[PDB]
Amino acid sequence: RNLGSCGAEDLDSRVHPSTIFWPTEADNINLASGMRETEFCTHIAHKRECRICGNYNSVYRKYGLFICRRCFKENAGKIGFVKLH
Amino acid sequence: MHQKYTIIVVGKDLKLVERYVKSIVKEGRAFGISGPCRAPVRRLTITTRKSPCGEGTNTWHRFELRMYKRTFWVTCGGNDISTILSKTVVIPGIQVTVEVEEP
Amino acid sequence: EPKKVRLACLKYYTIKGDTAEPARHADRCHCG
Amino acid sequence: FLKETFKRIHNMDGLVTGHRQVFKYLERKRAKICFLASDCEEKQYADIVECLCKEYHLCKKFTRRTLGELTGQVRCLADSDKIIKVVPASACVIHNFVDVDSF
Amino acid sequence: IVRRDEENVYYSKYLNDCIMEAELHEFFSRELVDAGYASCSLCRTIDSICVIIQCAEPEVVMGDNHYRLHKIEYLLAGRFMCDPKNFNIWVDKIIKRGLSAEIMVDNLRAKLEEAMPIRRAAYSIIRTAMRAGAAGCEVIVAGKLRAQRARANKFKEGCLISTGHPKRIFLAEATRHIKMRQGVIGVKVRIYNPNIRGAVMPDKIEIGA
Amino acid sequence: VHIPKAVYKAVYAHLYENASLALKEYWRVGNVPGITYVDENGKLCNPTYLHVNCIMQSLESRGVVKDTFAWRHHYYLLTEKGEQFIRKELDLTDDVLPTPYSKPS
Repeated sequence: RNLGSCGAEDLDSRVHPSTIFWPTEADNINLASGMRETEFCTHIAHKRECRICGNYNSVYRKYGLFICRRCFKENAGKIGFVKLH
Repeated sequence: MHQKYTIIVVGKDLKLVERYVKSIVKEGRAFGISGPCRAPVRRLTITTRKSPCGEGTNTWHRFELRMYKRTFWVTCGGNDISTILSKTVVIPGIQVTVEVEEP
Repeated sequence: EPKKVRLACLKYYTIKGDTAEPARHADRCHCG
Repeated sequence: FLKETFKRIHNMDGLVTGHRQVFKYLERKRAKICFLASDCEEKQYADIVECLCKEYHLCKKFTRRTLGELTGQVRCLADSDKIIKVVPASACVIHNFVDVDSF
Repeated sequence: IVRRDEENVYYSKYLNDCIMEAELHEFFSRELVDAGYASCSLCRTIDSICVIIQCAEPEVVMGDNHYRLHKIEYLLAGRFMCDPKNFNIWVDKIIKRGLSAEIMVDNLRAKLEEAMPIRRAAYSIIRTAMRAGAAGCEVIVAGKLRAQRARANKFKEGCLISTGHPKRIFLAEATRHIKMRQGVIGVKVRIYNPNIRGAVMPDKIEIGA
Repeated sequence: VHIPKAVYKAVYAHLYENASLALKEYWRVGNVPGITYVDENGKLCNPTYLHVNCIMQSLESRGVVKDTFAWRHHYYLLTEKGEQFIRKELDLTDDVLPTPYSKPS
């Protein structure tokens, strides 16, 4: 299909070149650098997940943590958060 | 020679941050450094449900993190590039009290 | 689920090593 | 002799088997030499090689099984002992090359 | 008068290293259990990293020719994108192990996985603590000890305080989980020492005549 | 699953040089930023997570290395046996030793 092409009036209407505003959330560099490969994971979307227990529900993005709430009360003492007042 | 330098200090405990200070200022009397500017306290706050699930009365946790900051920038001409190290060594290094320097 | 075709002495393209080819539509070894 | 370096080659490879590989290694490839299977299945099978070689670096020797020995083309258990039948080969070609003791 | 978006750099630069600390703590607790790992502390230097460990006997983790430890240093270089040789690790030793709950609970789990009886092990831990100098120690075991029905029994000796701010210092607690055939067996420990670091508990009055 | 030999050699060499592998628990499509190789591609290219994950799984199942999961990262370490193996593939000899044997300093 490397030689196919369509009417130019059907090619000026392709999408905006400015890539996409749907990149995956990567905390560090260790995640990535950026046949079935044609569609294995083309659905590019956010996947931010607890950096402890790897869960996509109830993640505190505030202050750039990305820590679930249940995976947080345990480690709060280690991190530095203290329960006073 | 003269560079106009700044010292930043950060910490989560009030005791060490008040102990590092005394040592550094006592050490710098000669070079011309002066006291700090105690900055507004940064309050991190998190409210979380006390339970891993929705049950019983709705009870909340209230965690917080205080961060304290003291800034000496009064070295400047009184201290040259090499002489700065003289002041960052005699002090009693503490395991957790990041101190950054920038002219 | 197409299944291969047996390989054989297709190099006999030349009677005696005349070095000819180093077929339907003219396609390159792989792409075109 | 000639039984140790091939192994050193094989860890980085350089030998090849099968008819398609050799010819594609005969033409448009740095064919140094190859120790043939010595006219096994058909001489013309290999007369295609000799004719092209003399028309366009190698020699011959009767030792196909050894060709499968130095070639890591036989199932070798961790104990470093023979298991399966030493797989006869013939494509023989050598590429990276990296003998002199023989010549 | 000032811009709040700059100091946020320093603040976010002190939050990142705290999270770095805890992951290491979990990793150690999961690996250096044979060295009696207690805790970890970190002095982020501008030049490198210096890490001060707390083990009952560092010589084990220290390794012949310091091979194991040096292996470890390189490993943490990969994960934190730090250059190796800048990740120096210093070991430190603990003396009054009875004063620390973590070591004793690790010992207790070790004993229990041998099929050693619970009562004997717990009371050995307790007399250990009182020998090292302790005003109290409490131990617990909950799970499917014998029958399908699950019940918990607790051992102890002397007084233990469980209220106030003093519980945040003189009272050290610890826990673990044990995966056995019948199912998870849960154990937890707490030791009370009022004379640590020469700190005086309140509601305490001394008079001289 | 059709992993080229170049990836094998690159992985093994990084293993030997750092005796380690602090890998990530990832299964999508992506490239490892550390180990890199230059073959056929013509320039130092990174490899893909699937290939390396399969390789390390084989290694561990064979006893060469051992893991120590903690949060979201795999931490592998090689043993004496592994040292006596990696040495064979990379054309090494007994005398050569891994870098951490010496001083990091």
